[PDB]
Order: sequence, then C-alpha cells, then structure tokens
Amino acid sequence: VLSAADKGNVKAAWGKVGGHAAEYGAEALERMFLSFPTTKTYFPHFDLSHGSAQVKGHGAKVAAALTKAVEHLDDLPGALSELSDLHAHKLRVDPVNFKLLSHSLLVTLASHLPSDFTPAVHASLDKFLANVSTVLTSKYR
Amino acid sequence: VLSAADKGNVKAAWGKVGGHAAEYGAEALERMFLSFPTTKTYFPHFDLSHGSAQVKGHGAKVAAALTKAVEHLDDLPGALSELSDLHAHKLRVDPVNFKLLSHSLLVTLASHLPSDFTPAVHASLDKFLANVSTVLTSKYR
Amino acid sequence: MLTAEEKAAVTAFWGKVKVDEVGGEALGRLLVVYPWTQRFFESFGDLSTADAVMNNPKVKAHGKKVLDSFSNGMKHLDDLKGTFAALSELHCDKLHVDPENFKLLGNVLVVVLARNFGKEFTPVLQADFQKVVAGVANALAHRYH
Amino acid sequence: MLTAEEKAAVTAFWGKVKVDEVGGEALGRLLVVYPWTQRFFESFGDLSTADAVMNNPKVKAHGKKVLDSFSNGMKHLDDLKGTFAALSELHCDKLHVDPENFKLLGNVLVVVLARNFGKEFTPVLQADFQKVVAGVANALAHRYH
Ligand code: HEM
Ligand code: HEM
Ligand code: HEM
Ligand code: HEM
Repeated sequence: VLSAADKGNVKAAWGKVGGHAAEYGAEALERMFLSFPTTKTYFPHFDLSHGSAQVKGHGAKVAAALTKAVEHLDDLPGALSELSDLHAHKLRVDPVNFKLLSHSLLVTLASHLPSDFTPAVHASLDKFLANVSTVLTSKYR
Repeated sequence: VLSAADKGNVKAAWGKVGGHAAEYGAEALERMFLSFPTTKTYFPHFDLSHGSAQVKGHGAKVAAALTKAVEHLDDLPGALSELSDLHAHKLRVDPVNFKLLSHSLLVTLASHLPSDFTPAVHASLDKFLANVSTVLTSKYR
Repeated sequence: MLTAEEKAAVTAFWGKVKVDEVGGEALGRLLVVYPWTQRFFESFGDLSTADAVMNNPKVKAHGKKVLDSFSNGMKHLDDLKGTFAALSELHCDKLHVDPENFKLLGNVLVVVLARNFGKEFTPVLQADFQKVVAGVANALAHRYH
Repeated sequence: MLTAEEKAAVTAFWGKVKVDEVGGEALGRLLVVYPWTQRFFESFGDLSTADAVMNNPKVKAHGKKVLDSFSNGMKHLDDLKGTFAALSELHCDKLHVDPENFKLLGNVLVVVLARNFGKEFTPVLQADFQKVVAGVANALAHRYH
C-alpha cells in the first residue's frame, strides 16, 4: 500500500515518460544486461546485442506492464496476476534480480527526467518498484 | 498474503508452542545476540548475558506480539501498527535485522518441535515471519 | 574465523552428525522453502510437491555430496577459500548461482541441525556454526567478490 | 575488476564530476530513500523532511567527504582494499554499518551520476561505474567477510 502522495508522484512521473515508455523499458533491460551480466542467463534464447529487436520488443512489453500497474496502483496483485505466475511459478526468477531491474529502471528515468527526478519522486518510484517486485515474487508455489 | 494452507500451518504450529511462547521468545533473542552480535547495538542498556531478567522480559514481549499476529493473520498491518511505528520510525532498525531474528526464531522452534517442524511447516513459518517483518518495516516515514 | 576453542566445539559436535540423513534434509528443505532454487535442479526430476522433493532420490544423494563438502571444510577451517576454489568455480562461473543462496543453504543446515539435536544444539554451539556457514558462503562467492 | 579500457573510460568521465555537488546529493538521497540510515547521522540535526535533509549543511559537508573518498579510490583502482582498509575498520568495527548499506550508497551515487549527466551517462559507462561501486563496497565490507 502506497500513500496517496506516493501514488501522485508515480502517476506524475510516468506521465512525463509518456510516449517514451517503450524506449525506456528497452534501455532499462540493456542497462541491466550490461551492469549485471548474470541476468542474461534468463534469456539464452534472446539476441542480447546492442539494438537487438528482441530486447527492444521485450522492453515494450515490460513498459506496457508497468503502465498497467500505474493505471491500477490500487490492485497491483490483481493487475499483475499472470505475471506473478509466469515469473515466480514458471520461470522461477531469483528474487535478487528484481532489485537489479528496479535499479536499472531508476537509472534510466533519472537520466531522461533530471528535473522531475527529485528526492521525493525517487523515493516514491523506489517504493512503487519494490511493490511491483513483491507482487511478482509472491506466487513461488 | 498467506495462503489458507500457510495460515493453517502457522496456527497449528503456534498452538504447539502454547505456554512456552515467552520462553521461546527469550531463547530466540539470546540466539540472535550470540550469533549476530551487531544486533546488540539496539539494546545499549540491556544486560544481554545468559539469564538476564531483561532478555527474559523482552522475550515475553516479542512472544506476545507474535501471538497477537497469529490471531490476526488477516490483518497484520492493523495488528502490528504501533510496532511498525516503534521499530521503523522511532528505533530505525536496519531491515537486515528482521531476517536475523526470524532465523533465530526458526532455529528455536525447530529445536523444540522436531516432529511438528516439517518442511511444509518451515515454509509457512518462514513466510509468516517475513510478512511480520514487512509490516514492522513499513513506516520508514 | 573460529578460535581453537570454538574450533574444537564445532569439530566435536560434527562427529555426531549423520551426513546422509542431514544432507538430504537440508537440500530438500532449501528447494521447498525457497522454491526459486529448484530452477537449478530441474534435472533431478519431480520437485512438484514438498513430498516429491523430500523423497527424491537425486535430492537425497546430492544432499549427501553437499554435507561431505561441509565435512571437508570442517577439516580445513583456516583455508575455506582454497578448500572451496573448485566449487566456487562451478557455482559462480558455471552455474551463476547468486551468492545470497549460499547463505540460504547455510542457514537451512543450521535449522536442520537444531531439529535433529534439540537441546544439544545450544545457543553458543549455534553461534559457532553460524561462523562456519558464513565462512563457507564467503569462500564460495569468492569468484565474485 | 576493471579492464584497462574500462579504467580509462571511468577515469576520463570522472574529470567532469563536481564532487562537492554530487556528494551532498548522493548522501542526501540515501537518507531520504532508505530512512533507517538516518540512525547513523543523528548528530546532523533535522533529517525530518526531504527538504530538511537535502539542504542540511552537515549532510552536504559529509557528502563531499564521501566523494573525496571515491576519488582516491578512483586513483588506485587496483588497491581499493588497501585504499579503504582504514575506512573499513571505521564503518565496520566502530560504526557497525551493515554492509548492505555500502551497496545502497553506491547505487544511489550511480542514480545521481545519471541524473546529473543524462545522455553522457551511457549504459556502458554506467556498467563501468557499477563495477567501481561494487569494488568500493567489497573493500569496505571486508572487515566483515
Ligand atoms: C519490474 C519487474 C518486471 C516486470 C514488470 C516484467 C514484465 C514482463 C513481461 C510483460 C513479460 C512478457 C510476458 C508476456 O507478455 O508473454 C515478461 C517475461 C519475462 N521476464 Fe519479466 N518482468 C520483470 C522482471 C523480470 C526479471 C527481474 C527477470 C529476470 C532477470 C525477468 C525475466 C523474464 C523472462 C525470462 C521472461 C520471458 C521472456 C520471453 O517472453 O521469452 N523479468 N516479464
Ligand atoms: C518479528 C520481529 C519483531 C517483533 C515481533 C518485535 C517485537 C517487539 C516488541 C513487542 C517490543 C516492545 C514494545 C513495547 O511494548 O514497549 C519491541 C521493542 C524493541 N525491539 Fe523489537 N521486535 C521485532 C524485531 C526486532 C529486531 C530485529 C530488532 C533489532 C535487532 C528489534 C529491536 C527492538 C528494540 C531495540 C526495542 C526496544 C527495547 C527497549 O528499549 O525497551 N526488534 N519489539
Ligand atoms: C554451502 C553451500 C553449497 C555447497 C557446499 C555446495 C556443494 C556442492 C557440491 C559438493 C556439489 C557437487 C559437485 C560434484 O558433482 O562433485 C554441488 C553441485 C551443485 N550445486 Fe551446490 N553447494 C552449495 C550451494 C548451492 C546452492 C545454493 C545452489 C542453488 C540454489 C547449488 C546448486 C548446485 C547445482 C545445481 C549443482 C550441480 C548439479 C549437477 O551438476 O548434477 N549449490 N554443490
Ligand atoms: C561507498 C560507501 C561509503 C564510503 C566510501 C564512506 C566513506 C566515509 C568517509 C570518507 C567518512 C569520513 C571519515 C572522517 O571523518 O575521516 C565516513 C564517515 C562516516 N560514514 Fe561513511 N562511507 C560509506 C558508506 C556509509 C554508510 C552506508 C553509512 C551509514 C548508513 C556510513 C556512515 C558513516 C558515518 C556515521 C560516518 C561518521 C564518521 C565519524 O566522523 O565519526 N557510511 N564515511
């Protein structure tokens, strides 16, 4: 449960992302792959080279799911249902990876929204991504 | 975010503890202090020696809180609100410490309920303790 | 790590441990309690239920291997680093197991020792063992550090 | 941990870094984003609000100190262990800082570098700095390891 203040911050930030959401999700993946090479082990079927269309494509999907969570900040568990199943139950992604992607996401946003990325916005998004991660790692059974 | 199966396992386990909750609370603290000395820094003015009436007393407080939690597995936030305020806002206990206490508590139970501490029970108690920790670390505000 | 004192305490107690038994239990509980670790043992067959895991022959056998590796480091408590070099290479370099998992297994082992020895597994004894699993975990994640 | 090409890249980017500004912002955001950390900076006064924090002079002050530490490490990318050995005993043995926090500060600094350099802070450059903050955190936590 995010505060209403937190929710306003998320909504506002994602608002400025707007139409670049898909490009930021792709950039976030690329940064994750480069910074934390072990994350690459979850995509052995992917072409992981700079500018790959698989990564670009997957990035659009990640952004879409984040948009959906933003538009449903009140029922994350509900909104991210099949995603928890996939990640926790089918892929069995190690919880540590979620922290790596969150970080990659914050670095991307800070870089594109310097003015808007205030200590306060930072804290809110941090909390948002954590919640997201929590939901995605709830169904390990 | 405990499945029905989890709640039944916790309720069952806590029921076996019965009237030893306080003693187990005390032994868990003792095991924590011994195994992870850094935790001792949060109790500046506590004789943390074996038999200290302060560890005893404190162990009884923790045990009470856990019982309260077990009786309110449907509303931990509401059940542990005052304690989140205390631990997070007031004491600013680093979140890693919750994991040390949780482990210490699992060691204690395992030691006293060998036949009841099945793999499934262990899994449920691990999730319960993590959920309790999540609430106590919720109001970092 | 361990003083001579602590070294002796731990060493003495280890001798009461049935590696076959405890090893299968520790590995089975790790897969059960932290299910994401199952991804590395997909090969081991049926891990679908708590029961499937705990009765898995491959789990019991692998568990034995693990505890054996534990037995050894107990013998080389001063150079865990070198004791575990080859394993650190398999786990990190080849498997890419996140080092936090090394800590999870060490803690599960401690829970298993507590369950099996009850009152014999004293706070002080536990404390000694925590130093050990900590040393084991560190030596294995060295290919990272 | 840093290839020669990586070291060069990092080395040249650093030249543009305004340690003073960056340092205060990094320490400030840490206190704001991970509040338990304020426990250690009790003596700084009001940390009550993001505003009180970001603008607190002890914070800004202490932040530049931290960055100065980074720079020196930047100067000895080969002996972070030796370079920080004194700070390690301090943070660990005296302050009792959980080493997970060393990682949090390193990540926060990366976010700050990104916010301040935008476009220039590439995935590749970022990757290079991640290696750097990891080496510093490791070096600070060895009094533990
Ligand atoms: C913020 C957290 C995350 C979100 C919102 C997210 C979102 C998604 C989405 C939307 C898909 C595609 C599912 C579909 O539409 O079929 C997916 C698949 C996948 N995700 Fe994530 N994900 C997250 C974190 C992670 C992490 C941390 C990892 C591992 C490093 C990961 C690994 C994968 C893999 C391996 C797939 C399947 C790829 C495929 O389609 O072949 N995800 N995720
Ligand atoms: C499951 C986790 C925990 C539970 C249920 C719990 C419960 C409690 C309770 C019931 C109290 C007493 C409140 C009162 O009535 O005054 C308390 C106080 C306290 N707790 Fe915890 N606690 C937990 C975790 C921790 C951890 C991990 C630490 C630090 C390592 C910690 C440090 C403290 C301190 C320092 C106090 C105040 C002692 C005093 O000055 O009297 N707690 N806790
Ligand atoms: C104290 C920590 C650990 C120790 C001492 C340990 C020890 C061992 C040993 C002795 C082997 C057998 C190598 C051989 O065939 O001779 C092994 C292999 C293996 N370990 Fe571990 N291990 C630890 C933790 C982990 C963790 C946490 C995971 C994953 C979550 C893991 C995954 C594996 C896998 C998948 C194999 C090999 C299976 C195969 O190749 O058939 N280990 N480990
Ligand atoms: C990359 C990680 C870090 C580096 C490089 C670093 C570096 C430093 C430096 C250079 C000082 C100044 C010492 C002096 O006055 O000579 C210092 C002091 C201090 N640091 Fe850090 N630090 C780091 C992380 C942390 C973290 C995570 C915390 C706590 C949350 C922390 C808490 C403190 C405190 C409380 C002091 C005051 C020392 C004193 O003057 O008594 N540090 N650190």
